[PDB]
This record gives sequence, C-alpha cells and structure tokens, in this order.
Amino acid sequence: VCMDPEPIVRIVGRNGLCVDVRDGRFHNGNAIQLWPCKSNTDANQLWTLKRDNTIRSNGKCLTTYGYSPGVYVMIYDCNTAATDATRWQIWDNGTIINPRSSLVLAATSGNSGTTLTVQTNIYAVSQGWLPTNNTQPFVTTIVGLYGLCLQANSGQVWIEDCSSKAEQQWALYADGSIRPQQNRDNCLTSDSNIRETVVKILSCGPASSGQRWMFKNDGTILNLYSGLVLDVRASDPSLKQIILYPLHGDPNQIWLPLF
Amino acid sequence: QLAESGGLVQAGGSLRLSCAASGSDYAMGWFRERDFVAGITSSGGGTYYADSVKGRFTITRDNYKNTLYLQMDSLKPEDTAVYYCKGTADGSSSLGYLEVWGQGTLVTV
Amino acid sequence: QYPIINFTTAGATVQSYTNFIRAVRGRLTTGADVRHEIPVLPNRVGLPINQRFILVELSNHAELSVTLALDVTNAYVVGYRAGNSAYFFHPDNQEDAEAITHLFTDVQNRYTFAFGGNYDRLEQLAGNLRENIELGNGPLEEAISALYYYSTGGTQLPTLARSFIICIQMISEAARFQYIEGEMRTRIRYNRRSAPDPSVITLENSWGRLSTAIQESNQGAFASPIQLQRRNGSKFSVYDVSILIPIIALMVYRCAP
Ligand SMILES: *[C@@H]1O[C@H](CO)[C@@H](O[C@@H]2O[C@H](CO)[C@@H](O[C@@H]3O[C@H](CO)[C@@H](O)[C@H](O)[C@@H]3O)[C@H](O)[C@H]2NC(C)=O)[C@H](O)[C@H]1NC(C)=O
Ligand SMILES: *[C@@H]1O[C@H](CO)[C@@H](O[C@@H]2O[C@H](CO)[C@@H](O)[C@H](O)[C@H]2NC(C)=O)[C@H](O)[C@H]1NC(C)=O
Ligand SMILES: *[C@@H]1O[C@H](CO)[C@@H](O)[C@H](O[C@@H]2O[C@@H](C)[C@@H](O)[C@@H](O)[C@@H]2O)[C@H]1NC(C)=O
Ligand SMILES: [Cl-]
Ligand SMILES: [Zn+2]
Ligand SMILES: [Zn+2]
Ligand SMILES: [Zn+2]
Ligand SMILES: [Zn+2]
Repeated sequence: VCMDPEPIVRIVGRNGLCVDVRDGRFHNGNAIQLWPCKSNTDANQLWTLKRDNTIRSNGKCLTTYGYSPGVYVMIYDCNTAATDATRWQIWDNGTIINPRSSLVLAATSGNSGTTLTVQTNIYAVSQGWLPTNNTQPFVTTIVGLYGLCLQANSGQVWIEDCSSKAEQQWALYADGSIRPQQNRDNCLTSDSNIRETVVKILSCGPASSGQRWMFKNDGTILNLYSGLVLDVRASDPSLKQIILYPLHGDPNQIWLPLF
Repeated sequence: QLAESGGLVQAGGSLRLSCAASGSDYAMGWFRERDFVAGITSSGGGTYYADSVKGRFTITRDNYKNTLYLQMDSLKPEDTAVYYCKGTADGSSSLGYLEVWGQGTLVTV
Repeated sequence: QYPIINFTTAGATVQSYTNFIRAVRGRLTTGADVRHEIPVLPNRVGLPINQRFILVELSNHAELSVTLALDVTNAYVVGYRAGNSAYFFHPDNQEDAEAITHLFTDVQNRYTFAFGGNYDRLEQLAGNLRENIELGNGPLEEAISALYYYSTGGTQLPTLARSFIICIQMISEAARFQYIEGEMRTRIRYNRRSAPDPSVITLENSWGRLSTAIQESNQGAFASPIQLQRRNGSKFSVYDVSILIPIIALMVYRCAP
C-alpha cells in the first residue's frame, strides 16, 4: 500500500484567496476565513493534511460548527472537538467535504474576511478548493478543435486562430473558475444547465455552479454540476459559439491547456 | 469537394437533400446572409440544430458512403432559400482550419 | 501472438493519429486501476509473460514496415523487428533480458545492442539532444525507413539512435501524456516538423517521479513539489494532482491503493 504523507500546504479557493484562521488567533471556536494568500511562515494559512483525514493549523483542527447548511467553520482543539466535525475529504474535483454531514466547505462571499461555512454541495465556485503552495493561478492558452485557441472578446467566447493575444490567455483559479487574463473579475460562465446554452464571460460575483470547470483526463472541460462539457457548436468555429453539451468525445469537445 | 442535389413543393410537404462528397474527417453542416441550419460532428454523435428549424429538420451522415443528408419535414414558406452544404477540417488556412462549401440547391415552398 | 496496433504515416491525419494513440493505451493497461482519475499501467509483479508486451506496427509512404515492442509496465520501447531481423536495447537486468526472449520468436536473426534505450545514451549516440531532433509525420517516416534499412548496411548508428528518439517520443511518450500527444497532433495537423519544447522535455524526464508523487499523494496533495517547465524556459512547481489530470494519461505502477 502506498505511503500516506502529511504535507503542509495552503488551501486556495474562491477568487484565489487563502483559507485563513482569523487574526492568527487559535482560541477554540475562532472562525476560519478567506484572506489574501500570505508569503511567509505564518501558521494561520499553512495546513497539515493529516493521515486521519484531519486538516491542521498550528496543531489545531479545521472544524465545522455543526452538520446543518450555513453553519460556520472554526479552529478547534483536535482532541476536544467532536471527532466527526474534524474529518474532511479532499476530492480530486476541488471539493472539501465533511463526511458525517455530507456538507461541503464554502465561502458564500468573495470578499477578504468572509467567514467560511459548510453548505450543500452544488459544485459551485464558492466550494472549489486547491491544496497548494502556489498562490498565483496558472495562466495558460487553451487549445481545442482544429488547434484553434479559446478567445475572450468582452462577454463573448469563441475559438480562433492561435497567436501568442492576451485575449487568448486564461487564468485557471484554484476555485475552479476559468478567467480571462485581461479581467480577472470575470469568469467563463454558463448561465444555466440546459444543453446548447451558449457559454459567455460574466462577473465572478455569484461564484455559481455554472462558473466551475475541471479539465478531465479524457481532454474534455467539464462543468461539474450539470455534467455537460464545453463544445464548439456544430464543430464549426465560424459560428463563434461555445456551448454546454452532453459528452460524446468528438474533437469539438477536446481541449488542451498549453502552458 | 461537395455537390448538392434533391432541391418545389407546397407548405407542409417533405424534401430530402443529399450532399455527395468526393473524398469522414470533416464535420458537416447545412446552411441556407448564409445562416446555420444544422450540423453534425465527424463521427456523428453530436447533432446541433438552429432554433428556427429545431424539431422539424433532421441532419444525418454516413461515412462509408461519404454522403450527408438533410431531412426537411413540415416545411413553411420561411424555409424557401438556397441550401448549401458545408464542411470543416483540420488543415492550414487564414481561418486556421479548412472550410469547403457546395454549389447550392434551390428550394421553394 | 502479442496484441498489435498499426499506424501509417501515409495520409496520416489528426484523427488517425488519435485513434492510434488511443488504441495503444487501450492495450497498455485495462483502465481498471485509476488513481485520482489517472490510469495506472499493470503492476510488473503478477503480470504473466504472455501479457508483458504489445506490438506497434509502423509503415510509411514507401511501404516500409517496422514493428516496435513496448513493455506494458512502462509503455517504453524495448526493441523492434524489421523483416527477419530483430534488435533490442541492452536490458537493465537479467529478468528483462529473459522477458525479451519471448518477443519475435519466429525471427531468424536476433541482436542485443550494447547500449540501453535511455535518452541520455541515445542522444550521445545520435550526436544531438531531443531539443534539436525534430518531430512530426516526416521525421516518423524517415525514422521508419532508417530502422528498416539497419539490417541492410545502409543506416549508420547516429541515424538509428535518432530514429529511436523519434519513435519513442511520438509513440511511448504520447501514450504517457495527452499533452505530448497534443503536441504531436499539432505537428501532424499543419504538416510541420518541430523539435519538442522544454515543457515536453521536462514532462518526459519527470514521468517516473510524477507517477510516484501522484500515487503516494495525500488526497492529491504531493509530499514534495515537482518542478515542470512552461513552453518557454520558465519553471514552475506542482503541488497537487489537479493540474496533471489533463496532462498525464498513464502512470507506471508504484504501489497499491
Ligand atoms: C509549502 O510551504 C510551507 C512553508 O514554506 C512548507 O512547510 C514547511 O515544510 C517543511 C518540510 O515539510 C517543514 O520542515 C520540517 O519540520 C519537521 C518538524 O520539525 C522536521 O522533522 C523535518 O525534517 C522538516 O525540517 C517546515 O516546518 C514547514 N514550515 C512551516 C510549517 O512553517 C511546506 O513543506 C510546503 N509544502 C510542500 C508540499 O512543498
Ligand atoms: C468529485 O469527486 C468525488 C471523489 O472522487 C466523486 O465522488 C465519488 O464518485 C464515484 C463515481 O460515481 C463514486 O463511486 C463514489 O462513491 C463517490 N464518492 C467518493 C467519496 O468517492 C464525485 O462524484 C465527483 N463529482 C463529480 C460531479 O464528478
Ligand atoms: C493491425 O493490423 C493487423 C493486420 O491487418 C490486424 O489483425 C490488427 O487487428 C487486431 O488484431 C487482431 C488479431 C484482432 O484482435 C483485431 O480485433 C485487432 O483489432 C490491427 N490492429 C488494430 C488495433 O486494429
Ligand atoms: Cl468544498
Ligand atoms: Zn478569541
Ligand atoms: Zn484523489
Ligand atoms: Zn550486460
Ligand atoms: Zn536533456
């Protein structure tokens, strides 16, 4: 069986902010919050992923206040807290879930200082997390059908001849959002779950389920809540339409992040 | 290269358009300014229809015969136009990909 | 007879190359062992000899044909057949030396090179690094003919080593990485030849370490960062499997889940 390590790491999420023990106070019950990612050895942003499914900062446990949607997440002594309230699973699609409650770690607002909570899982941007020491999103070109490049043009998105154009650069944030490099307040967005809905660029404000994406091992870019993938409509770039569409795997649904 | 065929009937009729290819690698679609009507991916498995014609038109393909179809049921005077076949492919161009058209077939309803 | 997958450079397309690489992966591993959505090749421990290898038959415009043999446990080329002669890289140990005796049994001439099939020795024998050996349909065509004529006296050793470097990247590495496969599809799509950029080189160099970091990660988070390179020289670190899911398609087996 493989060794299970215990790496110390930051947890980056909504709008690229870091999971933070507020004001560096480790009193039992002090809230966990979003905060700009530090670049030092401060303990309140460095988390040990322990073998017992515990996530620890300065020796104390990331702990949910309860098992109902909307209760806050605190720091608490690992031995004193209810054991089930200290246990978490980090899923490969960016979800951090509390197994006992089946509720998911969330930042229901995007501002610095937002109190973290547990919410019902809807695979929204507000519930996307990444354990990493990288505090900057990865900027990349996204190549797709016929080797053409995903291109941002204000609200509209389409695929067009690649040319090393800031309109063709994309910031992959730790919360699962895909942001145009020129304006990181905005997000690749599907306004809804319906098949053939046109994907566009809108504000990352709502941090919705339509704004969260995962690059799958099969080359598709998946919207987790709907289960639909990005698709160059009719496999015709001239339509200038990128849509949500059920998975069929043909070349108009294959993408590659060329970093 | 692509050539159309099968292009008059009253409102509410039926007509099937064919599209004979010379050379499966190609996504294929129908157009009718030119406007998108229907499209299908190379292997099939993805069919995408324009909103106007959805629920009335059926695009199909058959890559062992190298022919593309467009079934047109419940036609209206709104469908009267020149119907072109179109294909998109992987090669090099100013687009960055290949676009081969047809010569067009007239339909009048 | 071991499973055979065929590819021809004659009229090769993006699609035909994709079908080929997909087919190779389907015969390299069953796909039932998946760690953090990334397939794992079979464990060498427990793998019977009659399932140890797969065959990749390459042909070109001149209808020269050559058959590479791939170890399914690491997707790497261990040797090749051309006509009624077969050649093999110097095996690392005695068991791999025994295992290749089960390849191309019908062939009347069998030879083991004094050199192994690692890039470092192939590069010095070719007189050039991967960073300058162009890849694409054309180079694959020429690599096929050079491999074919090595039985004849017509292929010098550097050209042979260069042909190995071409086939290994375009077949084995593309099987290991969707990223490298997409790089090859870029060359085929535009009928261009191009040396691989540093991102490809570092991915190839890190494949073993990446497999270990992923399989021994704590829920995807690595114990130590792995340093990769962008397409320009720029270096960055990876701490989590999430960015590698669309990058790596196969891992060498390291340990049990
Ligand atoms: C991400 O960055 C953080 C902060 O730079 C790294 O945390 C540091 O990790 C090292 C090695 O894991 C820790 O040192 C170790 O300390 C133990 C306990 O004394 C000792 O037995 C080891 O030999 C080693 O010296 C260090 O304390 C820790 N710093 C903190 C928590 O402030 C972290 O490793 C980085 N993560 C990755 C995956 O690179
Ligand atoms: C996100 O990842 C988790 C963890 O891999 C997925 O949950 C598992 O999905 C598999 C496949 O359906 C089930 O067999 C497991 O029982 C699920 N739970 C666990 C704890 O492994 C989850 O489905 C993923 N979500 C999406 C939308 O893909
Ligand atoms: C490559 O070419 C040979 C000869 O034309 C084919 O036999 C191969 O088919 C594969 O092997 C046979 C034995 C059978 O299992 C068939 O189902 C396989 O597909 C062919 N290889 C491939 C991958 O098509
Ligand atoms: Cl979460
Ligand atoms: Zn206090
Ligand atoms: Zn995992
Ligand atoms: Zn020896
Ligand atoms: Zn080197």
